[PDB]
Amino acid sequence: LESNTAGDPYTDYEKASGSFDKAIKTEARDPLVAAYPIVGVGMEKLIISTN
Amino acid sequence: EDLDTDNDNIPDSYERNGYTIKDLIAVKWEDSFAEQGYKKYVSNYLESNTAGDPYTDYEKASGSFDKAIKTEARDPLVAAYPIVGVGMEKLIISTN
Amino acid sequence: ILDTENESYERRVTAKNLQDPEDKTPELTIGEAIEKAFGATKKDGLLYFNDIPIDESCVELIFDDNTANKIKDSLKTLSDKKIYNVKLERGMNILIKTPT
Amino acid sequence: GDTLSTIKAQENQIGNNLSPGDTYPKKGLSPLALNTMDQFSSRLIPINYDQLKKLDAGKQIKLETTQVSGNFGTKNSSGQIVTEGNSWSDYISQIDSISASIILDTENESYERRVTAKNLQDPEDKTPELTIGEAIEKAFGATKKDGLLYFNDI
Ligand SMILES: [Ca+2]
Ligand SMILES: [Ca+2]
Repeated sequence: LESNTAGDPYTDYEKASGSFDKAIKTEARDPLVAAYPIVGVGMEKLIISTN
Repeated sequence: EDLDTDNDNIPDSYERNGYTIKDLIAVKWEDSFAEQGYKKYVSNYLESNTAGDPYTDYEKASGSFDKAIKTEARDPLVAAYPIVGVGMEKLIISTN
Repeated sequence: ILDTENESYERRVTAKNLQDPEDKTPELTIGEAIEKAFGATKKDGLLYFNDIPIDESCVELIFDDNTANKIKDSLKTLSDKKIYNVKLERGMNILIKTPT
Repeated sequence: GDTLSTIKAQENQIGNNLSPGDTYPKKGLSPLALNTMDQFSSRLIPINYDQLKKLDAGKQIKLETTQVSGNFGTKNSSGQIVTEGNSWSDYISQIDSISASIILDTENESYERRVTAKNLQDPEDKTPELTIGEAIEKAFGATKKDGLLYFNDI
């Protein structure tokens, strides 16, 4: 009843057939799983300039 | 009649004899809607906008414009025209 | 313009000029123009907004100098001699203030 | 009793997403800072000596939200959700004009719904007439047991 089962921009047929972006992990092939990056930022260290 | 010299949805016989809008269509006036709530609009049949405001005669009469406009601006003769003004309250002077 | 207590109203009403006939805007008397542009109610010949009457004998009604001259020119050439029956003309800055 | 300054979040304080019932700095993180004043995020809010003395004396300074602007999401010909030039400011005035507000203030939560109401002054509006109780039930998803309204257990 919905074009996108998961909610991600690619539709059911596009996700199933693999006619979408080729850098996406196979775990997102089936419609139930969603293509969703969780990009995060890891701090390494600060430098303080004393003016 | 059927003449429409201004290309709106109100023909140029009701536009000068008196018309009222019901069920999104214009009908003639016979005063029987007097004790029901309907008003009597009369406009100009040679211009699309009788008053000059952006909304046309049919849009103003039916009520298809922005739903926040006061009913006083309903009929074509009255014009939708904000009079926005600025009222000053106080000052603060920073002495440098 | 109406200037009731702690409120104001600044309506505009269309007027027709008879000096060059191509406009077909209906001619509006000032009283019915007020009752049209303010949504007033009529009981038997009097105008009520909500509970404060608006009438020539119940309000303070002020013109500009040019508007007053136009009104005076269009009263001695009539019979009723009541302002609320005067033909509207372009450039008329009426101001109605209801009593306290 | 005199406003200090009005500021609109320019680029470093814009909340990309706000789902109902959730804060923008989602719970667990820290609040966000609001220092810059100009458009291109390069200025600081200045105050003078009298206001600094009033601040240090013990007076409390308050922040009050004046307005909010943000888009909503529609669908184009494709299945792509589009949020561009869809400002809620286009509908705020009309929605507040033609509807009545209902507020619920349960513990550590709030609800701010709007319900459409019909005026009987002109025979053109055809919105169905709503009583207060059934409007509350409709706009809160409440449940009826035998004549009483329950939201979850209250
Ligand atoms: Ca016409
Ligand atoms: Ca017309």
